[PDB]
Amino acid sequence: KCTVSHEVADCSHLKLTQVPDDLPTNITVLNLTHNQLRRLPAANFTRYSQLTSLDVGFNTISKLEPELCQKLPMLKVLNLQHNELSQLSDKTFAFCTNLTELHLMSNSIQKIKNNPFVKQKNLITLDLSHNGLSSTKLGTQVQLENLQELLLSNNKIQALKSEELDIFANSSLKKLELSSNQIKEFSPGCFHAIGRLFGLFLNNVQLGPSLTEKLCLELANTSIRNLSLSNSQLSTTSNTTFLGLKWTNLTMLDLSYNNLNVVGNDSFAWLPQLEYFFLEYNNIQHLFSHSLHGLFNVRYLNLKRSFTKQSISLASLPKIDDFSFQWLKCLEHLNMEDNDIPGIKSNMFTGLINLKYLSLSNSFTSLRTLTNETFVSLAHSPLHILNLTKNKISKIESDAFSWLGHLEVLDLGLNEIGQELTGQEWRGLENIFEIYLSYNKYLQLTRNSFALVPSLQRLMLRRVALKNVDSSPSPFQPLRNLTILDLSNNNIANINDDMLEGLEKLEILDLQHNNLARLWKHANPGGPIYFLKGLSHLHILNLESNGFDEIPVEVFKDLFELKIIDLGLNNLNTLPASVFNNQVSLKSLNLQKNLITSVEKKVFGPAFRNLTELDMRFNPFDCTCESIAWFVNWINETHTNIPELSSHYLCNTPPHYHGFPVRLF
Amino acid sequence: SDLLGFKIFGMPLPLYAFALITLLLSHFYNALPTDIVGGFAIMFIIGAIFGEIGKRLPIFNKYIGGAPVMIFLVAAYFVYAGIFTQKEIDAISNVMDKSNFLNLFIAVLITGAILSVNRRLLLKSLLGYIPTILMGIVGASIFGIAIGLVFGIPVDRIMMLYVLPIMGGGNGAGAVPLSEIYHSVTGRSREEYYSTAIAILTIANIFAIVFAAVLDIIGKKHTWLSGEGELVRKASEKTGQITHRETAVGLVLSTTCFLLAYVVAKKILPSIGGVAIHYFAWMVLIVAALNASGLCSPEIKAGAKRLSDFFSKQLLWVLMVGVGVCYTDLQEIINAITFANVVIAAIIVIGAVLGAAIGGWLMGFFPIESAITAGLCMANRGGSGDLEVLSACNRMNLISYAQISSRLGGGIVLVIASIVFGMMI
Amino acid sequence: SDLLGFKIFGMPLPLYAFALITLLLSHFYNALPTDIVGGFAIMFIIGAIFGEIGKRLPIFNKYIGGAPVMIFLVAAYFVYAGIFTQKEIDAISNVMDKSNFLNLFIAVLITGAILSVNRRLLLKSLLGYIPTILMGIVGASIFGIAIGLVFGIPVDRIMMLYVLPIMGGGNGAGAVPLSEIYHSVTGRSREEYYSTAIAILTIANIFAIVFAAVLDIIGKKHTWLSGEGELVRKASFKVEEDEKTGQITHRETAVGLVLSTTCFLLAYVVAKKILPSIGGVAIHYFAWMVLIVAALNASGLCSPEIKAGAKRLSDFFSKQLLWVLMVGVGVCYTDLQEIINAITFANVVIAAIIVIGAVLGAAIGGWLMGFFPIESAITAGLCMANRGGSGDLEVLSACNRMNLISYAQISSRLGGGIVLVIASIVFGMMI
Amino acid sequence: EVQLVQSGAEVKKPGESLKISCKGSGYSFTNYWVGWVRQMPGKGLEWMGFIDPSDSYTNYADSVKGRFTISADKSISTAYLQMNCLTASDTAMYYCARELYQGYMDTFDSWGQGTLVTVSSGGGGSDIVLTQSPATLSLSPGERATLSCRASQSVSSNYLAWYQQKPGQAPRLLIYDSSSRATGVPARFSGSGSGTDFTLTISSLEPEDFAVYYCHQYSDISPTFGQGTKVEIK
Amino acid sequence: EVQLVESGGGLVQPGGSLRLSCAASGFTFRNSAMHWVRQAPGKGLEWVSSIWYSGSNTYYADSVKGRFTISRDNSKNTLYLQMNCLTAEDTAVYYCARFAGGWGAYDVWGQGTLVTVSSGGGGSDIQMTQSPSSLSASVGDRVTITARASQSIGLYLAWYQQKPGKAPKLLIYAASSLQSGVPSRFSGSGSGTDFTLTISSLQPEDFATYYCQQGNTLSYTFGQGTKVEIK
Ligand SMILES: *[C@@H]1O[C@H](CO)[C@@H](O[C@@H]2O[C@H](CO)[C@@H](O)[C@H](O)[C@H]2NC(C)=O)[C@H](O)[C@H]1NC(C)=O
Ligand SMILES: *[C@@H]1O[C@H](CO)[C@@H](O)[C@H](O)[C@H]1NC(C)=O
Ligand SMILES: *[C@@H]1O[C@H](CO)[C@@H](O)[C@H](O)[C@H]1NC(C)=O
Repeated sequence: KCTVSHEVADCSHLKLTQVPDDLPTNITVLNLTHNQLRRLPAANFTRYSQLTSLDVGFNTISKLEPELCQKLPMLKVLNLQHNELSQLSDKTFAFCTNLTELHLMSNSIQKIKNNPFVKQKNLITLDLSHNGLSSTKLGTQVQLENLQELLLSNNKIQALKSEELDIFANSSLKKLELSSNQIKEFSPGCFHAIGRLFGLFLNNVQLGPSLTEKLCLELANTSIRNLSLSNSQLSTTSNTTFLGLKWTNLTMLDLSYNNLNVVGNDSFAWLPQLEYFFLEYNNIQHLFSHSLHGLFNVRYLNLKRSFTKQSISLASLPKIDDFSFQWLKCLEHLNMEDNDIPGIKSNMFTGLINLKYLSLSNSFTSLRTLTNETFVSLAHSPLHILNLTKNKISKIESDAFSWLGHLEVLDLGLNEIGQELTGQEWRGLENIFEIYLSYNKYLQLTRNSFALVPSLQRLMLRRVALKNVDSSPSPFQPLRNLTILDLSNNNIANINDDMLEGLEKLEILDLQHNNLARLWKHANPGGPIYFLKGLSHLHILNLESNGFDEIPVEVFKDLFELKIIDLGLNNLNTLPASVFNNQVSLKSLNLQKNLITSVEKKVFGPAFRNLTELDMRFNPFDCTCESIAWFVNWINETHTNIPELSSHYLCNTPPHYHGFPVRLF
Repeated sequence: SDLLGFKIFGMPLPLYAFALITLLLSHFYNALPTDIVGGFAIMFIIGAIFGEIGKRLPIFNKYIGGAPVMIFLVAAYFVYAGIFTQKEIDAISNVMDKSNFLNLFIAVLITGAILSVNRRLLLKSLLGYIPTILMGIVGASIFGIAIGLVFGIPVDRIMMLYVLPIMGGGNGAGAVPLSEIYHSVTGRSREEYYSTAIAILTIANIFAIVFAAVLDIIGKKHTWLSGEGELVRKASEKTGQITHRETAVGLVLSTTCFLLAYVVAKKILPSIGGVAIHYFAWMVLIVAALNASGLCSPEIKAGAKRLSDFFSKQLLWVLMVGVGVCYTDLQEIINAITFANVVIAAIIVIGAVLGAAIGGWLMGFFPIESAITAGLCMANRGGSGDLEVLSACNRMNLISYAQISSRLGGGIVLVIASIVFGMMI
Repeated sequence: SDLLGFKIFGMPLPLYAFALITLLLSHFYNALPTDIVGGFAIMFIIGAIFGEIGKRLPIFNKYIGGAPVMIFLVAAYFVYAGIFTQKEIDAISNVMDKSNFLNLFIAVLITGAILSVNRRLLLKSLLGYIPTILMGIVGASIFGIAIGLVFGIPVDRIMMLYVLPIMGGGNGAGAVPLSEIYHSVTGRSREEYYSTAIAILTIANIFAIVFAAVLDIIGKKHTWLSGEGELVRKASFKVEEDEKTGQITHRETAVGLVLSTTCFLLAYVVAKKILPSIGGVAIHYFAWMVLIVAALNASGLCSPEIKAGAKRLSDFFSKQLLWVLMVGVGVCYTDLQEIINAITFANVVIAAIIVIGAVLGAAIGGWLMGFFPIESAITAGLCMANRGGSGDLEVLSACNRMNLISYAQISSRLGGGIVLVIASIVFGMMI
Repeated sequence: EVQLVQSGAEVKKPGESLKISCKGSGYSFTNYWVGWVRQMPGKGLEWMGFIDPSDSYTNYADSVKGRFTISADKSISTAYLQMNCLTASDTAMYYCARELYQGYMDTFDSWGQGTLVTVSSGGGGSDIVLTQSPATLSLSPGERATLSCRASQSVSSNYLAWYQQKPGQAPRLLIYDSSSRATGVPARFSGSGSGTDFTLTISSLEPEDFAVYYCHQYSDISPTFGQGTKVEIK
Repeated sequence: EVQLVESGGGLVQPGGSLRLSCAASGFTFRNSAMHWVRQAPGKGLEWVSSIWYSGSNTYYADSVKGRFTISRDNSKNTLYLQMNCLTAEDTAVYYCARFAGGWGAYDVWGQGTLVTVSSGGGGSDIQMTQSPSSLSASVGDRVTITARASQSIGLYLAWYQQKPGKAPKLLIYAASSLQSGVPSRFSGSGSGTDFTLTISSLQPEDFATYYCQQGNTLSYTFGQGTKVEIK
């Protein structure tokens, strides 16, 4: 029931009715959440009276002592959440003028006093929410000049009145929010009277096209920059909807979840500069060629799930006329995730210039094959990143990417691709760095496959079922700057020695879950297959779960830089001696769930020089002194981290020591 | 004579010392070939000296068989004390058992004996022989039960442990089959029975030898009893020169007949019924039939006889050494000896002798010549016992009847045992 | 009526029919005791049937050898073609390798052969006659090796397989013991030796008979080189032979066995333990047997009757039980291909040179020691290069000379062991 | 409408050959892979491999490789599975299944009828059985052994034998017939009995007599040893 | 002396062949029947096969019938045993002996050679364990089955239904929770490690055993049986 002291005081879930009085004086932070308090023991706090932080959570207090604030004048922040008080006097706040932040959550304050906040001026943020009110009155005269953030969510204000807001004339609110407060009418001139309002947030308030157009008129010639409005049942718009808004300078907008239906032509012609624009979770069936006329200054557009769901019975066919984007001359980021566009036309993206990033994941209901001119419309823009996952593509023809010159990232994974790479499909690419092709059906490799892309740096082929991979000229040969390669889960059978030759910049390799056990077995005709030579840069190597049972000593001859190596899930029992000698700097190892019985220092001679982590959790140990002695002694005398050392490391071979913790000799 | 003219086995002393030296050298240096050529020398050399000694003792020449008995006892005593080395025993065993010289000996004697008889008198003498042994069995059983009552031992134990094993054929037949029948019927332990039977029968065998030796002088004292020849009271062509060839033909016949009998008794006709036939019972009948066929010339018949005599008078002392060494374990006799066993086993045999003699006289056979053949050749231990008994009393012309009385009697005894085990309990 | 009365092994035909039906029954039912009694029956029957065919043949019997040679050929062919059942092969090999009947046979023949020579003749022979035999062997050896170098055959082959088997006592005693010694000392197979020696022996037998007549004609053309059927010259004989008792009971024959086995035991003991190697070479015990029996004859312990006793026994083994032994010899020793491979022109001419070399050596050795040369050849080089005692009544009958039968007997019987001793020495020395 | 038909069931003794044919019709058959699945009696399913009829590229599971092969012929629209060493414990139901395959969101399998293969060992028995009795006998130097052996039927003509085998060595003959003795054996071993019961006694144990003894019979064409009993010292 | 020395191989794969040979020096190899005898570790002896001279008769133990061949060549004094399509449980020491009939049963023995059969382990095998091993209920009941995977397999799972007599032949979910057209009233869900199958209300036909497979690796692995819905 003690409280830990780390320059802060934690009192949570102690369900104690009285504050602790044993707290050291020099601490300045107290936490009283998940506890019940009745009244203010100014005495207990006066013991320290140096706290600058103070929070009481889920606590119901009927009243507050006016004298504690002079008792503790060093306080800066206060949180009152789920507090039973609903009518407070300025008398309590006579000496509380040194606060900077005040939270009043879940208090059900039906009515405000006359001037309860006149005394204080130094606070910055004051949020009141989950309270029942009907007026914006908070003070008889103008005061509270130094407040920036005011929150009035979850309240019952009905109509804005200019006389209500006259107090903040001397100040300028940075961002006000009135969400979840059903409002119907606006007094003319109310926004002008209060002063400059940079950011206005209204959400989940029913307005409708008629009332919103009235609102747009009220906001003319006001110092607003961020207008957010959501869940307002804005089905459709006309040009007159935002006519009055053209007399200001906005920079951001929000129309999410408004279930918008149709936009008329030139509806957004009143907004010259609008840096950001969100448009998602709405139901549009048809986009007109001039519906987007007027947007010169736009940098970031979002269209995720902003179109009608396809339905054959409905035959909705959400369709876009081409040349509809020819007005966004400054766009740099576009999104079209999770729509049902039927296909790509020949002039869909005509006009875009500063485009740099385009995502089309799960966008088209039916895109079966890529043609000569499927991307002809995108000729004239410097596109860097393209995204084409989850589109059930089925086959790619040659000369498909000729248009994209500056492209450097291509993602085609998670599709339905089976064909033979003739090598002509990468024809136009010039500066690509990475290509993803994981999670597809099958590819057929040839010698003349990747010769057209010598600048590649990343290649992911995970669960792809490669065919004809063991050709005499290695199909990976033309690549030379490659650093990362993945071939996991493909269940590969055989490999030639020279499949990795002429590659020196390889950093990571990964071959887990493949079937390569046969090759390394000594009885193999032609001897063991050495596919690892000349790799003078390897850092991480993974060979989990291949079925190995025998390791020739001559495999890690060239591995001068190995840092992490994994060999779990195999069937290793007795690795040969003096195999890890060349490994100068090894910082990890993994041999879990193998069939190793005994540990000897000759094999683990240079391996155990300095390790950061080790893992040999499950093995059938023979805990007898002939070999296990080195391990038991070394474990006691070494500081290399071995998690779960006590429990999982067990032996059973000595019948007497069957199921015995090897930790205790 | 002279101290240098005394002859040992027809050899002068200076020559005999030459062989004695060789025997001693072979013993002390421990070198000996373990086959025929290294087994005949030992047996010849030992037998010669110990059979020449045994005919010159004062009391041991008349009442007990001079040569054939002393060698028989001395060899067993030698093996008892461990005087013999391992290799000498292993070579004598090779000559006597593995190569089966004994079977060859018996076959030669039988063939030589039957062919020389007149064809007209074969069956007439045989038709009366069978009831004599039946009379002898009853004569034995009466005395057995009487002495058991005197000792108070229950009659069932007597008839199950003493009388039947004594009257049995021997170890090969009459020891194992009795164990099998007893264990199968009474369901009690088997291994224990075979231990006591194998001792009781040898104890009876020794007394059989001694009593058969006494009968010779008994018959000498009273001439009207012993016929000294054929056992029938009522009975009381020429050959050219015999060259070597008619001696070898007699050896070819003696090994063809045995092969035929073996084939018949192993594959063709194993058993007439409850009686299982030993493969010497057939051989007598086969040779008799061959004689009745008249296929053989009168010169072959005379030729076989000479080979029989050669085997019977020179190579006899050789056999006794092997018989003593192999088929007589004095250890069990010593371990299982007691007063009661000796008394009962010495009364049973004399009871059988009286019974067989009386039965023989009822049907006109010579009493003495009929007690040796039936009742003594019955009580002893199979073929070896037959040879020792017949050699002690110097009657080797009767080997034909001994095999009958042994094998056929054994079969009858097994039948009787099969009946009586169930009947008495 | 040849169908009734014709004799096979001294038995009328119907009796042999009964003796053969038994063998056929045993073969059919596959029942056979594996011991002496089981072995002798099936050896006696087969030998008896297949010896008669061989003996009663026009050219075979007088020249090739007749009864014994046919048997060990037929038996070997039966083994080769796979007629015998496995039980019969076991029952034949058992009496020949485990019961060791062969050693008994060889011992009895050697003892009977050497113990029968008269003592006075043996003592007198050590001065004049034996050296001619030795000189004959020496003379033949050099001719053999000289002709061998012509045809490109190495020395260790000629001296070991060609010149020694010729000067033995035939296959009965002189070609089986040689094979046993060859297998014992050297350690390689023995089928090869016997198979390739028997052919050369039988070949040389012919040239002996042929050269007899040529020597007779030469003795007719020239005069001084010959005598008139008189071995020695300028000599007189006054010796009166002692008389045996004239009756030989069975007891003496039995005594014959006792001496035969005992000498074997003594030889075995001395060879294995007392004197394993007198020189670098090691002596096989057969040579010790020969020397011991010779010494026993020399000392004179044995009575004149016992001497004749061992002779009657050695005639029972060598006339009746031989046809039994040949079946076993055929089964365990013969290799049929080697006999065929060993018949060629070179093998004929070599064997024809060796005999003439022996004759020349014996002739030149006789003249140094009194005897007439031409009659010192027939009894020292021709009478010795034969099939033992079988051909001595043939060679002498080819000429008109019968008085030299005693010298012929001495040659065969006593030189049957000299070559055995020499063979032990040579086998030890060469390899 | 798609169909898969296989050949009928069959039974083979341990043998070297079997072929199962899978025939399907109603579709191209040159655009879909074909796979093979085996279900042991009353057990779960197991995977073996698949083939692509277009160009005969094959992939296997690790276990089945080296004893099975897969091939197909376009002209007949058939696929073949072949066994090279049929053996015991391979008796199970066999299926061929078409597989409508891509990365995600498809119908991964659509099966066929199934074939049954049973590998019968074949009738045997008819062998006299030998049973040792005093297993693991324990004794001290100076006493008797008295082992025992018992047979199912009557061994004809007393054909029986006893061996011993010291550890890490070949056996050695002691009693070649039911009663006889080999050449080298001493004079304390002895056996007896006939019919269906037999014994073997050692009169006086020695330090070098501690090993395991067997029981061998050879009457018929089918020899049959027994198990071994052990003689060690407390 | 009499000596028989044999030599051969070891460590063969579960399918393959091998040859053994032995040489004889001390006796007449021809004219002798020969036998092969094997002994498994810690087990009793066992007979294998035998041959006459001339190879006339050959007999085999029942266990190895049809897979073993025996022959001899006299001129080199050598005996062969040929093994084809070796399988497991034949690992043992192998002896060659001479059978001498009545005069000794098995007089001469060799030293013996050792043969072992390989037995490797499985490779890629993500393990999947179903939860309720069996479940019995009544018409109109809601049931729930659970599947657990060893490692993370994301949204790649499917369920099958096998009638007691016929082939499974019925996938029910293409991916996790996507029906294959025909069936109704079925549902599934889950992601990552664990997944769940629930039926709203049973029907008379829905009495069988189910299954689940994964598809994150080309070596597919089916479930270890599944709840057998009965009664
Ligand atoms: C609103 O946007 C539409 C989008 O298609 C535009 O339509 C074109 O403008 C001509 C003007 O005469 C109309 O007659 C046709 O509907 C359209 N022409 C073609 C060639 O498609 C136009 O900006 C607006 N709509 C209308 C009806 O004017
Ligand atoms: C942008 O609009 C605001 C609206 O309050 C106005 O104050 C400001 O002067 C305008 N800026 C320009 C450059 O027109
Ligand atoms: C825009 O709205 C005006 C009314 O304010 C209307 O007259 C005009 O036709 C509209 N222009 C379009 C829809 O392009």
